[PDB]
Amino acid sequence: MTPILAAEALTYAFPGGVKALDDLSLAVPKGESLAILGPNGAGKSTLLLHLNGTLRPQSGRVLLGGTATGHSRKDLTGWRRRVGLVLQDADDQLFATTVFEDVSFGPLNLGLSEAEARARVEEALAALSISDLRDRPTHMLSGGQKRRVAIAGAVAMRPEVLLLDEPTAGLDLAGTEQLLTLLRGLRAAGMTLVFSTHDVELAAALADRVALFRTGRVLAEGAAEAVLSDRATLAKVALRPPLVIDLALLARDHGLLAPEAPLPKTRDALAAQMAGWTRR
Amino acid sequence: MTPILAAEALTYAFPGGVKALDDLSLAVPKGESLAILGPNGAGKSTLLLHLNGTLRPQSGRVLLGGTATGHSRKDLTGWRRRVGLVLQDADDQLFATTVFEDVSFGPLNLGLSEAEARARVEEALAALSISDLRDRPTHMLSGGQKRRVAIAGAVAMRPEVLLLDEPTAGLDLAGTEQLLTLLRGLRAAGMTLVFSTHDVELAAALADRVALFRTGRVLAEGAAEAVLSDRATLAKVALRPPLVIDLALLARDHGLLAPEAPLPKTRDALAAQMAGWTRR
Amino acid sequence: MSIASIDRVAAQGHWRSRPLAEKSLIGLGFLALAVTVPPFPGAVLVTVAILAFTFLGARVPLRFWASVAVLPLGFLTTGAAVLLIQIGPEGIGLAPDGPAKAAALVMRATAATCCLLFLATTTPAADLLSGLRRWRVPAELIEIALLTYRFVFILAEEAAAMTTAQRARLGHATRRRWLRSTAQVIAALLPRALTRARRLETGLGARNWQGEMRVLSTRPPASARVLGLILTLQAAILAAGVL
Amino acid sequence: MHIMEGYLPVTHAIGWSLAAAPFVVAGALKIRKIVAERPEARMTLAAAGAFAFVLSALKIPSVTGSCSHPTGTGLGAVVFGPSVMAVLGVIVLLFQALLLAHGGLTTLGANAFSMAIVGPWVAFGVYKLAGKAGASMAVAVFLAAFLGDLATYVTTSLQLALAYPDPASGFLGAALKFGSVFALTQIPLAIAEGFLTVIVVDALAGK
Repeated sequence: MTPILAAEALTYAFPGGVKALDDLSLAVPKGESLAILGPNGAGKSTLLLHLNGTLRPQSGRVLLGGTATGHSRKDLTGWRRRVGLVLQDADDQLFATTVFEDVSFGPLNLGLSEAEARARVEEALAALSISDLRDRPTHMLSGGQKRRVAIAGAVAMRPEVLLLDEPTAGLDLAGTEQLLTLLRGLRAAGMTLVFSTHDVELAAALADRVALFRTGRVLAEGAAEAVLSDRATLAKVALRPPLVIDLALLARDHGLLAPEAPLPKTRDALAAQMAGWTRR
Repeated sequence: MTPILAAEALTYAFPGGVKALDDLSLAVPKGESLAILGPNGAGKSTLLLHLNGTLRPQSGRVLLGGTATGHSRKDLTGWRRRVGLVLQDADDQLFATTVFEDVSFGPLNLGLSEAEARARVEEALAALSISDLRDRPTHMLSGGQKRRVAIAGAVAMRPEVLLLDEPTAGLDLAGTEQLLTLLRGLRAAGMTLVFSTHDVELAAALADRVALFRTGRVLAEGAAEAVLSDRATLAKVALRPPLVIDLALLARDHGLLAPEAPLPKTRDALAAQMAGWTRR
Repeated sequence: MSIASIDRVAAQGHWRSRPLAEKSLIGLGFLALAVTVPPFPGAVLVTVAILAFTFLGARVPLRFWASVAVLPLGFLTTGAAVLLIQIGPEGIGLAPDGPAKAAALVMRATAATCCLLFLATTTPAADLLSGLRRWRVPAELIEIALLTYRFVFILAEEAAAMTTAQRARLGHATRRRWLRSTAQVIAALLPRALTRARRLETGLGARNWQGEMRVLSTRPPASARVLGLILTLQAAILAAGVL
Repeated sequence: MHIMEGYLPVTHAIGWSLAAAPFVVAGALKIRKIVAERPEARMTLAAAGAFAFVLSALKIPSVTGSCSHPTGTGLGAVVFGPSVMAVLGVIVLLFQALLLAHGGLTTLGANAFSMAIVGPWVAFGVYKLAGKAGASMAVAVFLAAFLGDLATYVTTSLQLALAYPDPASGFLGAALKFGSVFALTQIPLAIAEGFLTVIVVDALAGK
């Protein structure tokens, strides 16, 4: 199955000199959740900005549906119609004045009619449970509500792929759980999610596949199960496993947990293993 | 009169309407670090603005040496000299092109000569391990170093208490671990830190005392281990215990820990006691 | 903060959703009257008219309205007394129709100031800017205007948080320090506004074009019916006041 | 500062709107020119206007015993030179009317003429004259802000005078009257504003 989205040999340097993306290759299978995991400054965001056509690379190419993307204004429209992007700071993509008006913007830019735009806005607001916010002035929104207005704004265009830059940033637990539910729903309607984060916990909750990122390079890539337990490989991008598995592997080091089996992934499963411990 | 800083019966509504702070009392012991834990929108930042005189309450008061603060400019000067403030976003704090220039602002403001102030600056940059950044224009600094210049500017006035609003916001793991180091270093030199957050694992790694916040009210207050082990009360502000503390508490019920034993709170302390555990 | 004060009332208010054309003929209609109709019978009619709509129609919190309705009073007493005092040959004394003209200025002015306060507290500025669409004013001038209004609140909170920082250190100790402190905030605000503009440029691109910013409102159309009703209650008051 | 709402009769109100309109249309046209050439000038223009507004709302201590808000006439003129200002001046004025109660809509027009137009035009002339006569950046900027301000306050005080000629003395009479009474607040303002905008341009160059 050709990837619905792919990077081949991507190289990008700022007009400073340093290379943000370094001979990068990545494939996004259709329908799955892909975390781009890695520390601050690894150029994960720079990679997202390529994948929706905002940035041109020095070398390499972005493949859409198996076809090399172009740069006609007609070409670039379908690239944005099909690959959506949500920046970290929602205020960088709301120019707004009200929530409804802000979400209307995308549809109108796709050559859609008002009636079609107005319908797209309703679908979007519904899909993100902010329909009652339809007329709230955008500056009078919480941080979380602003991230939900920004996603509603992207999904009003109907992308196949939604790119999310650090989507949980700044959120409390409750806020994280609501967003996770809404994201999972979008994955459920067959939307492909690619998100970048330095939070292994976000990757743990939302990702099917994981790509370890460091200094403009994909360092490793595999099933979320495989990557998030690789204590050794995570160590090289300055990360640790999700807290449950890390403590479970802390239990394994001291021999409390047998090896070659059953790493606890949920917290309660980890508590369940404490019953075997005794003391010395 | 032993507390170095205290809030008593604090009531504040913005001249809008909602009570940001609602009959709030909180106490900070000298030399200790106090996490003010609670979800978003609980008025944590609003509390910090009272603790340095930025905002006046409608009712209630702030006490310094065990003595109530006033709101004269002679009082507010002595108040802010002793309680420094570090906002969430460093871009809201720095104005000078030059780093040395910005860290200078505080000390010069006190009345220091220029040599004394220069000396203060040098001490401040040292404490945040950015002494090499001394002459860089502030605008071309990474996010993290901008954050150290911001704190540097605050510790240069040598406050008795340092207030930090959401200090790890935006930091990855390494950045959180590094920031923590400088924070302990500040405290090891005898300062009092109060950080507000909504991350309970951050509360576990850095706090002596923890105060749970809900809608402008302290819901519980005490030793971090006491508060951060209250699975039921944490639940009422939409939180859960920090996994090390949670498990360490299960070890205490299951007897793997001594009644006497403090209680670990950290992987370091959790692992050290896993060294005396023995089945499997 | 004080920037957002009037703006939230017109954001959160009972008449928020009422049609712009209806609100804006009340406001700009009576306002037109207040400046044209001779003061005594004229301005008093408008004042009670508009004070009705601000309280009969919308229900603007009056404590709030008071706070906003005062500052004018200060600039105002001054004019009234200047009209009352006379200057020339013999020097400085009491003018002939001083109280006549002072009273007339105070009346014409508070009536107009109530009309303005009506728009500001019931209809958001953005909506009014949009209402410029049906006048001939070009789309890019409206768009710049809407986006400015949006930038105002982002910058206002940045200005606020910046004045707090300065204060947290001792930027406001001596008047000397205070003037210079405000100055550094201003100079540091501008690069922040410009980088905001560049970043938005990128952000809006994720949805196709940056510039050319067409947005769909949810404003209801009203009725040629009550605009019929409003249009010569404003010619009712119009001539009962010009007699 | 501004002439409040309905402080001016309809004939003077329209008169000032007509007198300001040619300059306002001038700047409007330049803007539409740069926006077609550079579409992102929508954003940067909106940033320039919002900046102009927020600073005009900040808190400045006076030379005298009052308290005032800066009136970025000089600054805007020196940083966003004048045609553009006539146009964003109109915008800043509108929001000051609709957001702060400060302006006036019937007086927007009278106000547009002095602060926007005139205010920038003096500040800019004075900026370039001082410079070419050898003034350092700091002194040029101070004469720009101080005389620019002073000019809006002279213009405003005449417009009022035109509207309210005193019975004994004529326009001349009222000019002296409005002029001397508003001097009590405004010349300390014009001076402090001068101090203010210097420190900004300084800091700005530094950045």
